[PDB]
Amino acid sequence: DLELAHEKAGQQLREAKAQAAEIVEQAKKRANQIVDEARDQARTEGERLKAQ
Amino acid sequence: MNINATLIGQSVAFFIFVLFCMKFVWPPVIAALQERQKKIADGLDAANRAAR
Repeated sequence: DLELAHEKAGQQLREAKAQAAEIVEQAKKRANQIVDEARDQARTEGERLKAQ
Repeated sequence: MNINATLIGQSVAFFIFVLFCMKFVWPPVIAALQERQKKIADGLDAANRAAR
């Protein structure tokens, strides 16, 4: 029982640490998207002010 | 019937059987008795550690 408890405990903690890293990578994809959209928005806005 | 004889003989014979039991018989039996209690105590404690 003690060995089985340690195997199940260790295995589920692997899943949790793997899932935690996957959550952070998706946040990095989102973070790159929102600064890319801002950098392209800023490019169109500076074009508007120069034409004005 | 009552005649006083063999009183010292039985008195000495009793001490011989008492000290023999004290040295040889008594200690090994208590050690073996305690080992079962210790093994069961470790087993019940280990089952609690597994849940904890």
